[PDB]
Amino acid sequence: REIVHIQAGQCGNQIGAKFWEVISDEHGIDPTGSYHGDSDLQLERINVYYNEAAGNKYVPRAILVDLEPGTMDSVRSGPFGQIFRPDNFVFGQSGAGNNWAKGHYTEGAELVDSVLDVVRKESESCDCLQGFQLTHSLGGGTGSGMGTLLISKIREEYPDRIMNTFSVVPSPKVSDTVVEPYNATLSVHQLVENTDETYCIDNEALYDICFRTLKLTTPTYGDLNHLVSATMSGVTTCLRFPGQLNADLRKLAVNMVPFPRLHFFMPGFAPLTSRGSQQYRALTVPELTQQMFDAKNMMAACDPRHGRYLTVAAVFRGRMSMKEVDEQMLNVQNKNSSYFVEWIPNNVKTAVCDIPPRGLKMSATFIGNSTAIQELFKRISEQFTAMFRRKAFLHWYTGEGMDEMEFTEAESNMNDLVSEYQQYQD
Amino acid sequence: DPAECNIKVMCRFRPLNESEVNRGDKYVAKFQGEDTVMIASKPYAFDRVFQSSTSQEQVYNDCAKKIVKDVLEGYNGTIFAYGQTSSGKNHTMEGKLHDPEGMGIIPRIVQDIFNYIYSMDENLEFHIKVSYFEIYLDKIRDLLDVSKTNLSVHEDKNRVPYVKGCTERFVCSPDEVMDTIDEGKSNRHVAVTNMNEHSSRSHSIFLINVKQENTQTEQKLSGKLYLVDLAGSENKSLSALGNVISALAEGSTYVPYRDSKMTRILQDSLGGNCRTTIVICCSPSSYNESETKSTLLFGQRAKTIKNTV
Amino acid sequence: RECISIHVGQAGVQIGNACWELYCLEHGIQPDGQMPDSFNTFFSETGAGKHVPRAVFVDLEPTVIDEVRTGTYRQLFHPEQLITGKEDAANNYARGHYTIGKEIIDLVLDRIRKLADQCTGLQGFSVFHSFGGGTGSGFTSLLMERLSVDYGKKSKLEFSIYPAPQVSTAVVEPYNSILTTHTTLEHSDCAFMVDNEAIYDICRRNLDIERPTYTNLNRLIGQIVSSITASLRFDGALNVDLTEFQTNLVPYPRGHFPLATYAPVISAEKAYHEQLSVAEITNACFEPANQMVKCDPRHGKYMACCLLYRGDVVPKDVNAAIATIKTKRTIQFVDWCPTGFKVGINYEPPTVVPGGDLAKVQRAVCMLSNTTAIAEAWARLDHKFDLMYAKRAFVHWYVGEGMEEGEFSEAREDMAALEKDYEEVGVDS
Ligand SMILES: Nc1nc2c(ncn2[C@@H]2O[C@H](COP(=O)(O)OP(=O)(O)OP(=O)(O)O)[C@@H](O)[C@H]2O)c(=O)[nH]1
Ligand SMILES: Nc1nc2c(ncn2[C@@H]2O[C@H](COP(=O)(O)OP(=O)(O)O)[C@@H](O)[C@H]2O)c(=O)[nH]1
Repeated sequence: REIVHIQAGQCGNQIGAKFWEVISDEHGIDPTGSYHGDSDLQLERINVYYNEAAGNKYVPRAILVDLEPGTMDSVRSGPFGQIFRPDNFVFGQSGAGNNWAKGHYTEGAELVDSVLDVVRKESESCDCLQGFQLTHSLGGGTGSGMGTLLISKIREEYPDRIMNTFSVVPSPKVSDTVVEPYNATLSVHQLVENTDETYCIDNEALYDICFRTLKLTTPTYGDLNHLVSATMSGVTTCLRFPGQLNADLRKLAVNMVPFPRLHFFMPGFAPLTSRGSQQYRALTVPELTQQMFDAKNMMAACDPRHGRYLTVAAVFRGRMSMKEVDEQMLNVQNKNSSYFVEWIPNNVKTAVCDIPPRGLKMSATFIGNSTAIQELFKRISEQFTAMFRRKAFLHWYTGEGMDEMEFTEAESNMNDLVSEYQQYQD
Repeated sequence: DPAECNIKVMCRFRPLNESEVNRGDKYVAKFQGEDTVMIASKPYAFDRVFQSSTSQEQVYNDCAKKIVKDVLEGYNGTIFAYGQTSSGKNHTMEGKLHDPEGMGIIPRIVQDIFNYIYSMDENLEFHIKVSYFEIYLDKIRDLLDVSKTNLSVHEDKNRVPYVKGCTERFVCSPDEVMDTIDEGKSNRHVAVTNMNEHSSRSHSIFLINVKQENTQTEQKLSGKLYLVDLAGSENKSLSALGNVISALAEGSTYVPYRDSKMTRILQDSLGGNCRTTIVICCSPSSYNESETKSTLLFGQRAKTIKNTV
Repeated sequence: RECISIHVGQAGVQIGNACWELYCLEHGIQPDGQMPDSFNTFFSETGAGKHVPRAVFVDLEPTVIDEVRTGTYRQLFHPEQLITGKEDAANNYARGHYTIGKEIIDLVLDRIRKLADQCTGLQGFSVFHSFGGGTGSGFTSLLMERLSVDYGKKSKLEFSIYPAPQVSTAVVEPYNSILTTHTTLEHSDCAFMVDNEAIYDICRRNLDIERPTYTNLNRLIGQIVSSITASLRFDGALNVDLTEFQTNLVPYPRGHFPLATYAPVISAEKAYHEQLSVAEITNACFEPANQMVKCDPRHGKYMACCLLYRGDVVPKDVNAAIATIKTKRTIQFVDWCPTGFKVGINYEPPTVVPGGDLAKVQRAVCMLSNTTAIAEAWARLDHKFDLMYAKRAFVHWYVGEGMEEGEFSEAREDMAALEKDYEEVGVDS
């Protein structure tokens, strides 16, 4: 099987560097080097993310889409930056304006064809394609607009292969941009109707989880990114490993989406202990479920405790008892019968790889489909209206060839999306 | 708003035929009362059950007649023909377009609208527009204009949905409408190897917009009537339709129109304050007991009599 | 004489690798195929010095069949007999049965027609699947389906691992198991059932270990199964053919599902303790805590049991140990059934893994049976289904895979008459 990553925008891009920083080491691939793999198993399934050309050069099969040179020229001028074949860099030296409209209708719409071109060169690579990984932020141009287009096109070209989306939904407390809800509401819209698996991460849900669950005092972006990339590795790549009970994107999809919206999840990693001290090793297993299922530790902003779950997928990856795994999951399902929805006898989807995260003994990625994420699109949707009402920075959109009915559309859509999700919380 | 889910369902069983009798064919359907049909000893009640001999006239009167009045009344409505291929959907919807006896629901509707208009002609100024398009593989193609392919649904300023770029033709008379239908039928054909397969697979949608303004009263009225000949049930739109009907039947505040392009276009005419008649057609014939069961079940999604447990 | 076997679904393959292991282990055939008729009803003498496998392996993800062609045993099967569809598994019936699973079937069949020819007057195909899976539920559904027509004139005993009563895995499981039951029902001869959870209990209560790897449950069924084919197709003082089963085991055409049970489950480390009496093991068979199935005889009246014994057993010991039972009454057998006790005696005692956790006695009782008990197990699994179907839950996943409101609703009605069937054939006189 296979997949083809997609680094839309700067963020989605910045993260690319971290997702690939990791993944590679979790596959023994040095900058341009080959497979130094401490083992021999980190190779029989690599294909999922690379391509064979030389014999020591397995190149990441991702796409780097962005209308701001400097960015990709920071990712390509640093560490692992020199492993991507230049063909991968689909830049847009234009003005990468922070407008969803500027990267979806006017500026991005041009650079698109020169992207799809490659997304096809990579898809028609070899063997059988599974789906595409998509990273980006719903709070900017090259991210929400142009990346949200990249998919609307992808999903017309292969409505068969899957589409996981890793979105950095606009954090609450403080917005790292101003129109944010504009660029956001507009991209979520496109998401709820193309990709079929979305993993929403919040820069501040991370800080928290990174400053209190990792006594880490100076959580640089690199970190946040790093933590995130840690989860997306547990998801995909991982399951493309052996296991007593293994799954793969689809299983994950076909066990997690009760209703076609596409629904968004909230990823959570397992061993998340501070370096030295904490290295408690309390990782027998009840310790991992202890972790994963708590409020804090959910990369999302919202707290599960604020709304039932529809599905859950503990994708563990480290030798354990299909008994102490299958078992724990249960008590968990009974101690919290309250929030776990009922019309699904077994919400949880236990998954079990074998080999764990390179240096760790036992981990377990968590992919939750809780109704709690209602209380986020609400947020976003609110911010919109409060500012849409006055058409705040709307001239930067319309003046870029947009529509007063376009914004209406998205909000509503994504706004209805909130509605539905409640239809199950009850 | 009005009743909420003003959905009526009529089951129409196709005539028995000499060929079928010659074959010796075998027996699904038993009848009880106006409303019920029994298959495999299980009763299914509906608003009405029409046996094999029922006339086009009977179907129109029971199914369509009131809806047409509502449209003239200024309300929207939808009529569907649902069933397996060769169930009798097209016969029911169109029948023989020109034959006074043979004609189906659509011709009868057109006739009734104009006749009503001719009668009024006082201070009411009418305007009738028609659209004819099909949905295949969840894609919309204009039957009036073959160039318009893969059309997209949009909502206007006031939430009304529309098919962007879909041809809208103003029709003066019944003849004009029939010609339009004939044109659409012709246009359908081209680039199609197998019409049978194509016809069963693509939902045909005929839209009649009747607008009128009384010069004196100045009250203006507009009504849309969507006539739909669905794809064979033996499909994304069908499933979408099932979900919408069930939701309406439940009395749910939120209906799943977004699930298909068809349901999205139909949103203003289906459910809410609109009348909807679904004519499920079935063969009495032996094999597809199973398909009829499905059709009956689908009709059941809307609200009927619920049995005791 | 022989009985091919088709291990379908990762699980049916893991269990397969296991049951397949126990085999050579008690037949002196190293993983290299070579040993230094009898058992020919499960192994073809490709010449020659080797043995090979008299079965096949069907999974839509390579992962699991791949591992077989890594670990010793790698040498055992023919590179050919292990079918794969690089494509996608999908924990959904539909896709596995219809859409995807279809593409492979032909090819699959081909082997069970190519392997079915090579032999000499066979008896049937021991099928190994995991009810609630994608490749296991769906696929087989049509595999067994295409068999019942191509060889209606044989035995179709499918050995299933039906849904843990509370500890299921897949979120949809029931969708996949109400569908593998209805499609296979009108095609199997006798369906053996081994409950994944109810086997754990045995690992907790009758062997002590909270560390049971799947690799264990497999060693277990891998045992109970060895008692079915292996040893039985093997000479003895009271041989029992495969046909024998279905005949002495199914009272009615519904591909009736008996339950597998084993007697001596005791952990190594106990290995020295004085062995158990012919009477004790016999009695252990009537305990609802030792039956590889969460169908505790909560009321289910047995209606036929096939007590397969192996090892040192005196026919009188049996034709007495059973007599004592026939008169315990609290073990109430069906009415319309005077005597429903097929005593199968083999010679060679069991053969425990060199160092797993199985005691290793010199006699065992793999008793299987049809019990009005499953009236439950099916019930509890059917109900599940409704709850979700009642909301369509993951329905869009099948529809979009060449299925319809028909197949579900019409397979529900199916089992409905399986809840009435297993009710009527009992509880009444
Ligand atoms: N006893 C036993 N049960 C197993 C084993 N592996 C899986 N199972 C059970 O069988 C079911 C799992 O089926 P899956 O592995 O998800 O699927 P599959 O049937 O192989 O086919 P697919 O869904 O397409 O992957 C669960 O109920 C498991 O508890 C095994 O090795 N032994
Ligand atoms: N986790 C994370 N968030 C980022 C990174 N870079 C920008 N962001 C977030 O992305 C949003 C800004 O969008 P941006 O990526 O600049 O848009 P674009 O570059 O025009 O497509 C803010 O909410 C930031 O917190 C990053 O490297 N990691």
